[PDB]
Amino acid sequence: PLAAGAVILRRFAFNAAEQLIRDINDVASQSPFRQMVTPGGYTMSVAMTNCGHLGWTTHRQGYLYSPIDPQTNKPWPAMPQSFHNLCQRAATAAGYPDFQPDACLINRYAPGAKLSLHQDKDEPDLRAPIVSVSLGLPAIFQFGGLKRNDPLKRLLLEHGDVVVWGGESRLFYHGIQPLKAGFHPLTIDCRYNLTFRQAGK
Ligand SMILES: O=C(O)c1cc(O)c2c(c1)C(=O)c1cccc(O)c1C2=O
Ligand SMILES: [Mn+2]
Repeated sequence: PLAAGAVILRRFAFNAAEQLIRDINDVASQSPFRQMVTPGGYTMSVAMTNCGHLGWTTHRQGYLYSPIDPQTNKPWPAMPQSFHNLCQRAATAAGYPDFQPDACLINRYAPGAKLSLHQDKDEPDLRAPIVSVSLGLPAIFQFGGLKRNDPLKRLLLEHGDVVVWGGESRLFYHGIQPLKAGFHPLTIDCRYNLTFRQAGK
């Protein structure tokens, strides 16, 4: 395997993509995309929003999952059907039939935007996989191992690609390299990524 515990499903979301993007726009109409500030004080180049019961966000100089969007003071929008159903099909195919995400982080990349190498290890149950769905322009995804200094590997993620990151891979350090400019007929000039998480207890 390229990554222990990971299941790559290329073009799995290709047919669903137009609906998924419509639903991204619907979510963003309620909880807008925003570029969050890191604890180090830097404005992220990736713009974000969330849907589901919980949303990943900065709050009081840390990160956490919150039921309320701090920008609107309202709940994050409910998980769209298209999101829920796509995630469940992917997770089930990959051997995680009980995966029940309560958070979906929606990342938007303009040309040049990047995501610095990091782990997601603050979720209560690290046995639950993350399901990652790529839409629009292609991006180079980098991933290493459980330690920051483990060797990095790189994989192009293209429109409609889904990866279910389970087992050990769930805790790999990962990031996205600066997005190359281009054109995609459904997203125009950007990439979106959905990451479904079980963030609740
Ligand atoms: O493409 C993106 O914007 C994007 C951003 C993320 O933060 C993650 C991913 C993609 C993953 O695919 C992923 C893989 C394995 C474990 C994880 O925690 C993550 C994520 O957190
Ligand atoms: Mn992450």
